Amino acid sequence: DHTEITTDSLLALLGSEKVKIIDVRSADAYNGWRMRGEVRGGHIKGAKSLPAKWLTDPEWLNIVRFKQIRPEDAIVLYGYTPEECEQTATRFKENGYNNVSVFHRFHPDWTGNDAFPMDRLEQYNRLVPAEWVNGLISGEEIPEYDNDTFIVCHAHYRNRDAYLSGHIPGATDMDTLALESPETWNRRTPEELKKALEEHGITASTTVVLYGKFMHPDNADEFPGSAAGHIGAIRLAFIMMYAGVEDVRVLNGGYQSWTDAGFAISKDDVPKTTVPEFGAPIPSRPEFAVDIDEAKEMLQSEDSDLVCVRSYPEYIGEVSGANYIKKKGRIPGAIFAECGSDAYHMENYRNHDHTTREYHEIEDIWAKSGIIPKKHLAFYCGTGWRGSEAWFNALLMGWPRVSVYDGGWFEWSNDPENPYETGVPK
Ligand SMILES: C[N+](C)(C)[C@@H](Cc1c[nH]c(=S)[nH]1)C(=O)O
Ligand SMILES: [Cl-]
Ligand SMILES: [Cl-]
Ligand SMILES: [Cl-]
Ligand SMILES: [Mg+2]
Ligand SMILES: [Mg+2]
Repeated sequence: DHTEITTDSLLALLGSEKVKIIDVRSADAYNGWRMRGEVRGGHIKGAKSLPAKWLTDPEWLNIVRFKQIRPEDAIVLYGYTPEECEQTATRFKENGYNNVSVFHRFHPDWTGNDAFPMDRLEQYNRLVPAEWVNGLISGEEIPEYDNDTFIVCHAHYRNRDAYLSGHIPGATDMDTLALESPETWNRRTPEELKKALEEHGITASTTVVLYGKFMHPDNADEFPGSAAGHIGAIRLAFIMMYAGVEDVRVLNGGYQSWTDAGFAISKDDVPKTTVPEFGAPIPSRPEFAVDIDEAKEMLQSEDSDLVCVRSYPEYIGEVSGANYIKKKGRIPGAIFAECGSDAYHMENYRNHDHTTREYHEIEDIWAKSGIIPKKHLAFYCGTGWRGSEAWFNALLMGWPRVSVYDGGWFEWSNDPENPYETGVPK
């Protein structure tokens, strides 16, 4: 049996540093999705996200410690129901956490009274849960959807087997080579983008739902990006939003979220349904893309910064990151925001199930380095993949001036006239 905490007691503890309020619902509900039809979505202000889904992860206890949840803390759990928290509460006590309570009245008591403060990811509806995609493809009535034309796009890099081995029913595949050039690894020209989108069946008023499949990329392989399909999906989300597709969504966690939800997959090679006209000028959102001239200006500007989203070995010039990148080093003056272990993983921006990391954690880490929304930020990496996923996260927070410096280290280091640093920074 677990101690219950009351709505009155919890309100009195919202500012306490020894209390940890923990939301055990899905990360999508935490971000704002009204998964039970609640009028106010999101989480209790100050709450951390610890989906009960993660209880089967053998590294669950390390996830808790990585989140700085300590046995000395007073732990308060809540879900859609107090029964959601039963297994989480037991797990905490089994591991030395002795001050554990459950808040039974989150929904509808906390959600249904405007005096109880809540928080949410400001643009959460661009990061969709698997159930929303399911309702969309099934024709059901879904929230955050007022359109009549949609397309589910399975993204991959020169690896149609990632799609053919299993995809969301009805979805078509988009190779990333369709929207970015193998010469520069930058977005293609507007004329090419228009034709590529028309040929995949996408207009500017189509709701595009992008996802990819994670297939454990290996640095030994000639094309590790063929296994990092959901980064590629978010890369294509960047390019489509830059081009002018008004409603682009990303399935949170990619393909794993679809199968984790127990939904049926397909292996059909769905043929494309061309559309004659994209229906808008390209690019409609040029401010999302930054090129090297503007990137050099942003380095000299106080109002702006470049944000290096690469690994630490790349940052110190120990490796180039990719086998087509010649020079090792970093762009001087950029702010480091370590992506993860290498050029094809995003561990610092992702949970183990590949859903986006708790956005408050991304926010506080970014703020510790002066990465803040009042600036104009251009995220970049090797060629713009990882920078797109970083950019997308900031966009989801409603940050007003965030861009991707497309050329990245590849374009920067290809010009020997450009300066660069190496080694551990002094
Ligand atoms: C598809 N791509 C443009 C050829 C890149 C994408 C990428 C991911 N990480 C880095 S660096 N580049 C790759 O797969 O290396
Ligand atoms: Cl729903
Ligand atoms: Cl390969
Ligand atoms: Cl991925
Ligand atoms: Mg607290
Ligand atoms: Mg690029």
